[PDB]
Amino acid sequence: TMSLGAENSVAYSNNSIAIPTNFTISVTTEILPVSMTKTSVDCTMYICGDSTECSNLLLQYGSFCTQLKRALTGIAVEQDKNTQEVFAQVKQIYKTPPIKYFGGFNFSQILPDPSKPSKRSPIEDLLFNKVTAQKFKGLTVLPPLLTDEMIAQYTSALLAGTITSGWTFGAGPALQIPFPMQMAYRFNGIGVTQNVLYENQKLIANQFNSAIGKIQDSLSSTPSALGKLQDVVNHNAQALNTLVKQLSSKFGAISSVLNDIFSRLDPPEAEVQIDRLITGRLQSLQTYVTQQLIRAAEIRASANLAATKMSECVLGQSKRVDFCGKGYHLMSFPQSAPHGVVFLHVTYVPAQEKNFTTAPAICHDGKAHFPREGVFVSNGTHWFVTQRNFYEPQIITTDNTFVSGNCDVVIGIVNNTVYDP
Amino acid sequence: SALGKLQDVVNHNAQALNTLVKQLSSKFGAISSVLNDIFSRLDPPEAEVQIDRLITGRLQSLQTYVTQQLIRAAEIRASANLAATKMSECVLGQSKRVDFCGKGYHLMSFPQSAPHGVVFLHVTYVPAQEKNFTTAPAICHDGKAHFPREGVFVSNGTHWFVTQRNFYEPQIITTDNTFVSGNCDVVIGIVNNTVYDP
Amino acid sequence: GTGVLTESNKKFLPFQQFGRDIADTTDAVRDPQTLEILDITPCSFGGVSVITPGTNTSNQVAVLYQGVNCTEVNVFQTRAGCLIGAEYVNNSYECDIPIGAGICASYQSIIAYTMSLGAENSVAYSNNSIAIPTNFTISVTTEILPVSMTKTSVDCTMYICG
Amino acid sequence: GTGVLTESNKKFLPFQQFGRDIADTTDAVRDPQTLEILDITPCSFGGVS
Ligand SMILES: *[C@@H]1O[C@H](CO)[C@@H](O[C@@H]2O[C@H](CO)[C@@H](O)[C@H](O)[C@H]2NC(C)=O)[C@H](O)[C@H]1NC(C)=O
Ligand SMILES: *[C@@H]1O[C@H](CO)[C@@H](O[C@@H]2O[C@H](CO)[C@@H](O)[C@H](O)[C@H]2NC(C)=O)[C@H](O)[C@H]1NC(C)=O
Ligand SMILES: *[C@@H]1O[C@H](CO)[C@@H](O[C@@H]2O[C@H](CO)[C@@H](O)[C@H](O)[C@H]2NC(C)=O)[C@H](O)[C@H]1NC(C)=O
Ligand SMILES: *[C@@H]1O[C@H](CO)[C@@H](O[C@@H]2O[C@H](CO)[C@@H](O)[C@H](O)[C@H]2NC(C)=O)[C@H](O)[C@H]1NC(C)=O
Ligand SMILES: *[C@@H]1O[C@H](CO)[C@@H](O[C@@H]2O[C@H](CO)[C@@H](O)[C@H](O)[C@H]2NC(C)=O)[C@H](O)[C@H]1NC(C)=O
Ligand SMILES: *[C@@H]1O[C@H](CO)[C@@H](O[C@@H]2O[C@H](CO)[C@@H](O)[C@H](O)[C@H]2NC(C)=O)[C@H](O)[C@H]1NC(C)=O
Ligand SMILES: *[C@@H]1O[C@H](CO)[C@@H](O[C@@H]2O[C@H](CO)[C@@H](O)[C@H](O)[C@H]2NC(C)=O)[C@H](O)[C@H]1NC(C)=O
Ligand SMILES: *[C@@H]1O[C@H](CO)[C@@H](O[C@@H]2O[C@H](CO)[C@@H](O)[C@H](O)[C@H]2NC(C)=O)[C@H](O)[C@H]1NC(C)=O
Ligand SMILES: *[C@@H]1O[C@H](CO)[C@@H](O[C@@H]2O[C@H](CO)[C@@H](O)[C@H](O)[C@H]2NC(C)=O)[C@H](O)[C@H]1NC(C)=O
Ligand SMILES: *[C@@H]1O[C@H](CO)[C@@H](O)[C@H](O)[C@H]1NC(C)=O
Ligand SMILES: *[C@@H]1O[C@H](CO)[C@@H](O)[C@H](O)[C@H]1NC(C)=O
Ligand SMILES: *[C@@H]1O[C@H](CO)[C@@H](O)[C@H](O)[C@H]1NC(C)=O
Ligand SMILES: *[C@@H]1O[C@H](CO)[C@@H](O)[C@H](O)[C@H]1NC(C)=O
Repeated sequence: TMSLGAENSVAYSNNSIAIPTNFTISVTTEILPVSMTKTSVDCTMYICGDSTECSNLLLQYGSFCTQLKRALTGIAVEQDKNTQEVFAQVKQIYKTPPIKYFGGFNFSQILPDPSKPSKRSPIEDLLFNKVTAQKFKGLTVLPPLLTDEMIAQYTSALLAGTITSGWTFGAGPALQIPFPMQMAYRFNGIGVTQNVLYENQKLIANQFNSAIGKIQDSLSSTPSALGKLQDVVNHNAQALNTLVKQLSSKFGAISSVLNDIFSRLDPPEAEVQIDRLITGRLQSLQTYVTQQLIRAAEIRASANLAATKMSECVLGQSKRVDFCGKGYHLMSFPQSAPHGVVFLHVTYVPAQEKNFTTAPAICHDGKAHFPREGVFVSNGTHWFVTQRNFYEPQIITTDNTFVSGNCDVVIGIVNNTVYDP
Repeated sequence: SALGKLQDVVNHNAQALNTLVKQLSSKFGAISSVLNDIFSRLDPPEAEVQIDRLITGRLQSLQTYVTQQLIRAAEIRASANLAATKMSECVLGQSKRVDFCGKGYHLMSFPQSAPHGVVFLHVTYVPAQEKNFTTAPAICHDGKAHFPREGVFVSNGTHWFVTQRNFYEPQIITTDNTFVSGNCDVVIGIVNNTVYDP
Repeated sequence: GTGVLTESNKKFLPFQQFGRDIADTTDAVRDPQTLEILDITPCSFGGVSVITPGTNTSNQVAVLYQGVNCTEVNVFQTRAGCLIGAEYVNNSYECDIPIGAGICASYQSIIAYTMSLGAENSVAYSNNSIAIPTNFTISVTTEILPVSMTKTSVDCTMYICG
Repeated sequence: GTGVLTESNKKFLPFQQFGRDIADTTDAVRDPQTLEILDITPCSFGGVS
């Protein structure tokens, strides 16, 4: 019987709180397919081949070939529209500065490598390596409009923009900002003050570098991490293969070769036999097209989700919970992949929590003092006020508290002095 | 070409319906495509199979049309759900999601009706005329490090000011708009300066 | 049959006469006159598409054969196929008519070019410099979204029968 | 065929006899006598709810 999870009862009481005293910078991945392979079929040559009176008989059925070709063309252009929507989000190609010092942060594992002939970042190269015949039946694969070089260039431009200019380049002109200051801004976004970053910058840089290395190793050593893209490839390949094997079926006819039937019988029943064969092949092709349409709709939904993720988690900071990775979102970096995109979500995670005794307000001289932004805590003898997401005890004064009424209405108010500077 | 999507909806429906009506004049391997001529030409024993195959073909065409309509309806329903979310989040309020309600910082949007659709006018705030400055993370003063409360420290070359991030409006650095946290020995990049006490 | 017969490296056993493939089609065969091995490859084929600038501007067109090396068919060889009627240009503009594999075609005669990815830019990043706007611009944009399609109904007897 | 016959302004050429719609069904016809031009319109029909 499968285990639901590890049992964990948390100690809840009406005057106890827990405040983290440390954190951990965590990096996660998220693989999303964007586009599937564009295929085109040759109806006249798949259905019949080299027989011309076969085409003459086919012409009497109607314009099924026209409808099939129109549907396939619509899917093919939809794939390119998906790629444009996801990736072509910046109209200017930014470049990283020649010097690669960003206050200790190490971005070599995601920035393009000039040594590689393809100018791809090491993680992009690993992703390409981790993801992997002749059909004369009339089934052809159209090349994508955007080559992998151009997608890599878009990704590099986005990385340079989000490194040198923060999120400003996603809402107007790019404005340069030193990276530690951008990181402080991003902490200030999630309710942790700037001094927290500035006083332990090197520790955070080391944590970020180690997390990036761990992600690279985890992708290298785990073959099932890129499952979704491989599922896309496998689905298309198996669909084409089933379509190919559908040719070796008699469909109830006495034989399954055009020349054999043309040579063995007279027209009066050869016509009926070929009608049966062509009808069967037409139903097979129609089924293939319908499945292609459904799969294309699903892939389009996934591509729209990926475009939203790129707009929100990359070109800015997202307050939505779990949308851009577990924990408090700091920033994310995109990486390209075959028929997909990979996000590296950098996030803030509290750790090393500590229990405390808390009170809703402080009664002093018949007045009730509430915290402006922090929370009242006490190690057991003295009271302090600290921000919620980090332990930074501060003396309770009249500048970090505000007065609201007397101390006769609040439930749980406690007695203490409030220092006045 | 601004209104391409609605016209595409209209064109898709019209062309699908026209394909359905034109397919009605297809032989489907018959001697004739008019059921009346079939009825005035052959014995019922073979008129039966003639009509059978003709009717089966027409029914298959109608089934294909219905399936295409279902797929298009699902796509349009997805678009309509997106439009409802956009209305609720950009019109009935202000959205902080990037690029959801237009390029730039969103202020407000106004809806407009359209044939088989809706049109949004996203009003947005866009910065311009940027100016470079020299910045520092904190200010050291009497052994104390001062950080901005909501602003950012900038310098035009000789004096230091604190200003809001998205607009240039310099102010004198006082203890009102800055807060102290530790000494000025641990932070990297701190700069000496005075802090006016009101 | 119809195809191109080439010398084959296949080496099937003396009792073995024909050769099939995945799709159950004879792709290898042995000459009755002289016991040698041949491969059957279908003659070169592909789809053809027309690059038109619109009849309201000109009647010139550019023909794009798909997936054929045009030594076997103002001529340009792309990854998608061989393009005839348009000349390659070293410059780069935005994509007007997409061909494929990063090639786009436009009318100015008809020209084919590598699409310009974007206006190149480099921002001056340094570790003690910041840029702050001094002015703003109120911008208004549009967004068109379809909501509902046309409600349709059919009459089974009126359509299937007459 | 079944329908309602109305006077038509369609200008048949002297050799033309019938009239076809998009679906290749007779729409306008010329009566054998009086050599007149007519339209064929199906009788009223619709759904019931
Ligand atoms: C803070 O104190 C509370 C209670 O004083 C701790 O809750 C107990 O933790 C121990 C540790 O294993 C458990 O065995 C007890 O069952 C908990 N109490 C209850 C009522 O469940 C809490 O763990 C302390 N915080 C930290 C971080 O240690
Ligand atoms: C917060 O946690 C970090 C690690 O998560 C602590 O840093 C470690 O400190 C010990 C002792 O100083 C070193 O041996 C380790 O090498 C450090 N880790 C890293 C990754 O550098 C840090 O000390 C914690 N802070 C507090 C206040 O407890
Ligand atoms: C940033 O990270 C890269 C990659 O980890 C570091 O490159 C390493 O450099 C050392 C010595 O220079 C070599 O022994 C390693 O083999 C390099 N790693 C790889 C994967 O080649 C680099 O030193 C780090 N720091 C900077 C400033 O780039
Ligand atoms: C709770 O915190 C206060 C403030 O740090 C502690 O009071 C100080 O404790 C240290 C260490 O014992 C002394 O050196 C200081 O003189 C104390 N300051 C004052 C004003 O008394 C207090 O001890 C802490 N409580 C507990 C139980 O650790
Ligand atoms: C907080 O301070 C107030 C006033 O100093 C305390 O109120 C007194 O409580 C005692 C004990 O019941 C009474 O005898 C006095 O008459 C009260 N005086 C006033 C002005 O209310 C209050 O008890 C203190 N809080 C706690 C928890 O003891
Ligand atoms: C930076 O800004 C300060 C504040 O405006 C400038 O200081 C003033 O400059 C004007 C014109 O030079 C003088 O009239 C004022 O008397 C100055 N005020 C003080 C308190 O000295 C400063 O000149 C600016 N620096 C540069 C390089 O333009
Ligand atoms: C910022 O100010 C502090 C204090 O005024 C300077 O620290 C002094 O530096 C000099 C030369 O480096 C030493 O001789 C003194 O002993 C230092 N005094 C103290 C109290 O630290 C510091 O150098 C200044 N920094 C800058 C960049 O101006
Ligand atoms: C603010 O100053 C910096 C440097 O003082 C400017 O950066 C230079 O801008 C020029 C403009 O053409 C470029 O040619 C240089 O290459 C830039 N320097 C570097 C190192 O790249 C910056 O442009 C100024 N800000 C504004 C708005 O003009
Ligand atoms: C911010 O930009 C606006 C326009 O984008 C500037 O307003 C213009 O000012 C000039 C000079 O006074 C006038 O000739 C124009 O007619 C104004 N434009 C409009 C639309 O009214 C404005 O001056 C800029 N801000 C600053 C501080 O210069
Ligand atoms: C606090 O909790 C204890 C036990 O959980 C309970 O007996 C007491 O009534 C509670 N008091 C308040 C003020 O919540
Ligand atoms: C086939 O017959 C010709 C004469 O007609 C002869 O020259 C040739 O050697 C024969 N081929 C073989 C393989 O025996
Ligand atoms: C800024 O970077 C330069 C090299 O790019 C370095 O010499 C300088 O020390 C850095 N400044 C700070 C404050 O780290
Ligand atoms: C010929 O047709 C016309 C049509 O109105 C009719 O009036 C006339 O009597 C017909 N002639 C004969 C001989 O029936």
